[PDB]
Amino acid sequence: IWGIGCNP
Amino acid sequence: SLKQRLKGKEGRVRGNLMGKRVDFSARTVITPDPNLSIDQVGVPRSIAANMTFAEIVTPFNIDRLQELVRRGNSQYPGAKYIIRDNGDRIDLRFHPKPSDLHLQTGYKVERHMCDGDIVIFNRQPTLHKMSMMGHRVRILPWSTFRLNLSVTTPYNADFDGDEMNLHLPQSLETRAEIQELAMVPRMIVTPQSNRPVMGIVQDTLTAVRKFTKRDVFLERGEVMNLLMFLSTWDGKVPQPAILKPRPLWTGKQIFSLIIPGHINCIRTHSTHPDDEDSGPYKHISPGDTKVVVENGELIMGILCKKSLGTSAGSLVHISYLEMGHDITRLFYSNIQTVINNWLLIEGHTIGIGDSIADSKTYQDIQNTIKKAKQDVIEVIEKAHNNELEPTPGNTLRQTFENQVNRILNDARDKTGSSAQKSLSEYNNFKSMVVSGAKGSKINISQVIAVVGQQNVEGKRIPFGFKHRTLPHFIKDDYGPESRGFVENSYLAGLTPTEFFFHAMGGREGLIDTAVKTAETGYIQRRLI
Amino acid sequence: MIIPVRCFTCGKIVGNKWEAYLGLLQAEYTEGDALDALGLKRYCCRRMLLAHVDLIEKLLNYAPLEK
Amino acid sequence: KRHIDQLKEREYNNYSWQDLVASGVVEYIDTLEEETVMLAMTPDDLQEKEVAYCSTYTHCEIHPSMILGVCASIIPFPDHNQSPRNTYQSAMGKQAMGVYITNFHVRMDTLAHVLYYPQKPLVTTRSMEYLRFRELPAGINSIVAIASYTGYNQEDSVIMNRSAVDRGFFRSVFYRSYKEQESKKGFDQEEVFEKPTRETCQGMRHAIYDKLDDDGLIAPGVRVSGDDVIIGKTVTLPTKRDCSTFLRTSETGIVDQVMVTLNQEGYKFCKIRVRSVRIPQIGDKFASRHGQKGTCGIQYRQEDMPFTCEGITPDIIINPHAIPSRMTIGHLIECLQGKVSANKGEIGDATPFNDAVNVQKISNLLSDYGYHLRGNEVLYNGFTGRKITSQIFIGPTYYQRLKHMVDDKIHSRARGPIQILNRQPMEG
Amino acid sequence: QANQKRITTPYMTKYERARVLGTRALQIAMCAPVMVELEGETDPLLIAMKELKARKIPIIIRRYLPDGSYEDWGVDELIISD
Amino acid sequence: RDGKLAKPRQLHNTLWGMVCPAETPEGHAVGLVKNLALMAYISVGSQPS
Amino acid sequence: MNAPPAFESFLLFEGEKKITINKDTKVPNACLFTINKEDHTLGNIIKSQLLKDPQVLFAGYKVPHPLEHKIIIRVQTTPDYSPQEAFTNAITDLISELSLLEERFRVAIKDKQEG
Amino acid sequence: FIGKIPIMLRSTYCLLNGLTDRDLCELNECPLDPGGYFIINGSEKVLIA
Amino acid sequence: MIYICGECHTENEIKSRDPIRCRECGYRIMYKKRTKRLVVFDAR
Amino acid sequence: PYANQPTVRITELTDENVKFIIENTDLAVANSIRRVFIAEVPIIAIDWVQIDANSSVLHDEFIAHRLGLIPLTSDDIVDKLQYSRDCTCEEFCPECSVEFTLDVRCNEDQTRHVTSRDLISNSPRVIPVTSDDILIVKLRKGQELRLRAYAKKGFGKEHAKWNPTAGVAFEYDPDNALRHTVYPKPEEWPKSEYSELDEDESQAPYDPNGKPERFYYNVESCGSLRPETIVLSALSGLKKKLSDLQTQLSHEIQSDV
RNA sequence: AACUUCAUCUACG
Ligand SMILES: CO[C@@H]1[C@H](O)[C@H](n2cnc3c(=O)nc(N)[nH]c32)O[C@H]1COP(=O)(O)OP(=O)(O)OP(=O)(O)O
Ligand SMILES: [Mg+2]
Ligand SMILES: [Zn+2]
Ligand SMILES: [Zn+2]
Ligand SMILES: [Zn+2]
Repeated sequence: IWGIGCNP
Repeated sequence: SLKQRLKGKEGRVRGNLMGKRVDFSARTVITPDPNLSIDQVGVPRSIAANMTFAEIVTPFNIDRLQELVRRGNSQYPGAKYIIRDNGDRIDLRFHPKPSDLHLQTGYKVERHMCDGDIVIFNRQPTLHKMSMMGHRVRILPWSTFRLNLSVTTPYNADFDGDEMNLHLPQSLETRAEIQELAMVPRMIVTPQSNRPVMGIVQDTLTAVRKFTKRDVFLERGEVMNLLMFLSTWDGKVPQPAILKPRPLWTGKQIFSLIIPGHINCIRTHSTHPDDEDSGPYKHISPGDTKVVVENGELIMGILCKKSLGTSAGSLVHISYLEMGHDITRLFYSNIQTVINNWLLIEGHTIGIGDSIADSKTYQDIQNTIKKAKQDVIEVIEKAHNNELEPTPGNTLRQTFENQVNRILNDARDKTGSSAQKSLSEYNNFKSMVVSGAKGSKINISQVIAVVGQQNVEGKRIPFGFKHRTLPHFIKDDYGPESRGFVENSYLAGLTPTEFFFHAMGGREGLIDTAVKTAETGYIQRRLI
Repeated sequence: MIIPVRCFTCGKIVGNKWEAYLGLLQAEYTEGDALDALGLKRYCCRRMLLAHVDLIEKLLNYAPLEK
Repeated sequence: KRHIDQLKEREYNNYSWQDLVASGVVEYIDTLEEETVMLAMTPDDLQEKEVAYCSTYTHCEIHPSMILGVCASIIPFPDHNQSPRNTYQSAMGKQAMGVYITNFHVRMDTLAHVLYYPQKPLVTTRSMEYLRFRELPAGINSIVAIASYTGYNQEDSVIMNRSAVDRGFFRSVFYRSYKEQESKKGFDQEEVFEKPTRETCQGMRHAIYDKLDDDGLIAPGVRVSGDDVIIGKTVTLPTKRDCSTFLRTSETGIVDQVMVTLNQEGYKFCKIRVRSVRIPQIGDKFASRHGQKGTCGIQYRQEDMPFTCEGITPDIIINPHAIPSRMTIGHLIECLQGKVSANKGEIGDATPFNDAVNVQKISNLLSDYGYHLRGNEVLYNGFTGRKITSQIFIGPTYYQRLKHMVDDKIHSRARGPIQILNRQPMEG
Repeated sequence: QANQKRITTPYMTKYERARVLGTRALQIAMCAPVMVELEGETDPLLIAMKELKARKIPIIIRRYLPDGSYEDWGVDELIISD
Repeated sequence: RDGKLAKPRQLHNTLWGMVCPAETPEGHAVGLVKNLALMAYISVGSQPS
Repeated sequence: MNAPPAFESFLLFEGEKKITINKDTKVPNACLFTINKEDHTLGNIIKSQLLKDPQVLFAGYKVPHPLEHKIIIRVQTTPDYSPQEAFTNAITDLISELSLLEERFRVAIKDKQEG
Repeated sequence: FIGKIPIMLRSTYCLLNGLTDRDLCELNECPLDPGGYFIINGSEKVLIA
Repeated sequence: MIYICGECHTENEIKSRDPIRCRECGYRIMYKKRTKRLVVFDAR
Repeated sequence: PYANQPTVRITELTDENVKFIIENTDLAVANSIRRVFIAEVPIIAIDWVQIDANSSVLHDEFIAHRLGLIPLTSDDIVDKLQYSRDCTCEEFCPECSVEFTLDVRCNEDQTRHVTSRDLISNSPRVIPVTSDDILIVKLRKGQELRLRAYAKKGFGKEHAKWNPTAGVAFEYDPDNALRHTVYPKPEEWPKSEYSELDEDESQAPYDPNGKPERFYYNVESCGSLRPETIVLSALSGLKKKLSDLQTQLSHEIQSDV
């Protein structure tokens, strides 16, 4: 829910 | 069939022999208790009255056991049964049995569980051996098991409706085995990663960070009140750091009395400038970062999860490796008690004012988002005009997605950094993040600046409808808003499309957790 | 179900004020002005009347078991 | 405006939603048609001429907040919470105690919980009106301080005010109903409701059979402690066998209603309902409307709780450490809006996508009533009287008492009953 | 085995200490004569701990080597882990 | 519920306005049990003649 | 079911002493007073009044456990002074202060009324 | 007569249908009760779509 | 004992092993009626 | 080495409220006086209920709870009445308790509001602060409430029904000069009613040598005890607790000797 | 001095 590399 | 009786889980071999339901076990909800020690557990009176421990009548304990037998099952510190030498179990619950109340050596009084009993405490799943630990019983009012908060991390337990199983050893031999092999102070350091399993956590961690700042100065009455909760205190008040104009001790000076023996440790605070070590003021550290404990005295530094947390080389780990497990238990308990009372003085909170940032900060966040959206628009125009060229190993679609993701992630990071610059010293989000008690800089950033890109299956929100994400967006829109980027913060509030995309991301996370449990469980069973 | 005697937070008697609150609401008074007229000052006591749902009137519709 | 004016006069104007559909103003669209329709979330923001995103909108959403369901519609400011927290709140709102139905007295349902003093939320969503949450609310508004007081709110637990609990705060009634049917299976073997006799009936127990009336059924209004005999049923033995029902262990209630009827078969059928009034304990579970729950860590009296200058002591103290990782800012906004509503006398509007209710506007409204903009308050330590150095966030938040209570979960075993096949301790 | 050719560790392992202490505790609780002069200690486990510290527990541990052989180490001979 | 595939459980874009995004059970049934949105209606059926 | 009765908070059960005095061996001229069935109300008053005394080197109080009802007051005094005497003098001083407060509050009441 | 069909409460064939809240109270039924369930063997059962 | 009727709310006395039907209304749901012995409630 | 001499100035005195100021006193003494206001002032409230007939919608223990929360005039005889534990007689008697009776039936069609006025006391001095009324229950036609209650002396430590006060407002250092609370932004914070600062100055200058003094109280009565006598009884009760403590301490010191 | 099983579903961390 954050970014592509983070968390969903 | 006979095969089905013996075959799987719930079969004889696995459901009845490898594991089985056992007596002398109690399950109930757990609630916190900062006042209990690490090894102590809080047991309700009813659970302690049902469970019993058989004690052999000896000449030295015959009087106490006979008093317990006289009290009987009704009065709480009593005995439920009397097992004779023949094995006949006189029942103290049913009728006085005045002739059968007599005790001689060799009889076994099944007394009720009392303070000081050793009991195994368990939480499911028992992923590692720290999930079953030996605790010393203390009987407290009300109906919940009460455990120290430093012991929550090994059990993976939070007091939000969790329950814990309790198994009472029934023999002196197995009681000694539990006490030595599995006592909580003996389980402090895990063999899995040669780190302590337990550390200071939650309120105590934040209050320790605040307590060990340079600014904290304690007057005479506060010092005496805090020294009241220090069990290992020698009874001698340290000479205050500031004798004149008024006698004022320091938080570090009092925490130095907590640190046991003579422990030597050097750590660094989370907000340690990388420049300080290379440049001047190496040992002065303008920010009071770094942590130096010499001769068991905190010379300088602010403690956080790096010093008092579950990590190798921590003050807790060095205390275990140097002073022993009993003294380390006392160390944990004293930290919790005196720092919790200082927290009663100073206090801690979270409010809306923590989420609010400066007007300039909000303006900068908005400008960054505008620039990023413009750059994504430019990239989309390059792609449409076929100027874009594929990155090696990637298709034009993949390289376009990667470029857009890079732009959006850089904008998100810049907005997060601006929000974090806005944070004051008094900000409590920042206090919890710096202490390491809870939260992360990602959470602060999402709260204050930008929730960020919502991604499902490692890609931006898919074109679930025909060539568009939602019916509100026009077909073939690859811009940030269409594909899931949420520019509003949680405080600002998500717009409806951002709300749905955020729901998609959260759903993916929940599905991941639920699916993960079973595969990991199967792997663990195979390995064992 | 019925207006609690005493505000939970402080303990000021709010049980006698529900009927007067309803009457003042019927008069014309806004909820805040009626709450002020009744003497409720702290937001703890104003929560008691403001958030109260009177279900006793709906339960009184059902006929009694013994008449 | 013609349609909206006629609908506003809905009753005694005989204009309804079906007339709105017949006029062609609204239309029903399914997913396949949603694939071929250009929608606007709002008329003003989207239909009106601006930098032209789309100039071919074919439909407009009536209101975005309708994308939520029944349980998620009670969440106030749901767009300000993390997404998993709204799922958690839906699940927990299915478990809140309230007045489930108004005819609860007539119904004899096993395991019914009803709350003494339900209150409607001070901060409420508009769609709640169509969920009948005002009519049958579940939960109470409570003064909540987000503070670390004595360490008993750590992790996810909650400190509670024992004086408030003593004044009726979150007190509930638990009704357990027991059914027993006398039946004849063999021609000479029958079951009869009667008070079992020690000599006449072979099977008996220590449990007191005196409370049973002549018919074999306890009369209403009799206190029944755990393992007492609610219904006395004896079977002729081809002297008699005792099949009498007993209370569930630790029920400790008072009989409410005893009904005696005839079932479809024509046999006598008896239902007995038992009241147990459950006061909040230090194991019971309470949750906000924002997906963060917790057991009651400890209960302090009003003398011990921290107090403001006005004399207000929080009903509930929740740990601040819950907020940051979960990012349930809707909780903080709800506390601020509840403070504003309780001082103003209105009921706050927490519809998900209002766009007319910022946090700054709520803060400015709170400033007018004599409080800090952000809702912080100078709290005095209850034990020592000294001001707490950090000003503490206090406000009225709506809390729900979940059905999970410690008394139902506490259990212990010591050489009890054992299964026949495995000869191992039993389950449950 | 003999006093010579003892290959196992001189230090008493944690498991040996646990089992020896529990066994001695149970014996003391079963009216077994107590070697050390208890200083008003009436708990069998505490008395066994006191004997272990004084190296007066009358038990010899037989450690089985994986080849099938055994070595008899007196509790006094072993070095107490704690 | 036994199937561990994370495809049928995920909140699809077409659920917008017709199934609640937030309200789902957690456990083996994440995303498999759903709840209607407030304004959602389900067709009752009609004769195509 | 495990809820303690309310009267346990302040009512001594039979065979319970209100005050038990145990000397503190770690330091000379120090004592530890354990008051049963008492709370912060008395503990904080006594600790403050003991702090006012110049010959009291240390004065502190603690509730060992919130669920249980007990107060532990450590008092360390200078040589030529006894901690028990310090405790008695603290109590008498508090009593005199409270009686003076009562008299002046009654006078203030009578003056606010009747004029 | 070929059988008996359970009747969904407050449907067109339920006795409670078309009754004002006063009449529902006379029958000891809640005016606010939604209906949409069957009473089978004395238990309320809800068909899940 | 004496059972109050579910519908007409008239007390009728039904002996053991007798069908549960109120006289003058015929309703088949009776209620046991409150006990004579009195239980003390602490107002707490 | 001796206790300070405190001074009291009463600013407001109304049948429901006492606003006073205590000067030259310690923070601990002031806070514990407030604490005794809340929890250790004896009062009279119903603690025994026996419901002969309750056909109301509210169950019996709900009615008992509401009856207990009803305040009762305890101005004079609460000092005369004895605790039930102290009284020699078994159960309850005129010296240890006061009897109340409620016999209400809704014969009329209109809903009958059972109020505290319907409670009838055997002794005139204790009345349910009726001289609207607290609503105990609403009775539909054909519904009846009959009960007998016994009211006993007690203090709020036992139960919040015995709290004599509604809200005790306690404030010290109205302008932050001891810096016991450190404001992150002092200007945003509203001024206290007792504040003497000018509008420009948010906080008074830090006083290094200051000590908390001049405590401000606003004690609001629940109506059972007059607000003046709440404060007087609290002072006397705290003095009695201290004197009992001193007696036990002297006895144990003699025992040690 | 003392109450079966299956099966399903629903919840709990
Ligand atoms: C943290 O991990 C725990 C454990 O792993 C244990 N657990 C829970 N459910 C299961 C399950 O189905 N199967 C297995 N094997 N274990 C399970 O529960 C996990 C977390 O779950 P959550 O994520 O809901 O915890 P919140 O973050 O939600 O805590 P709030 O703020 O409510 O107190
Ligand atoms: Mg949990
Ligand atoms: Zn109030
Ligand atoms: Zn009838
Ligand atoms: Zn008497």
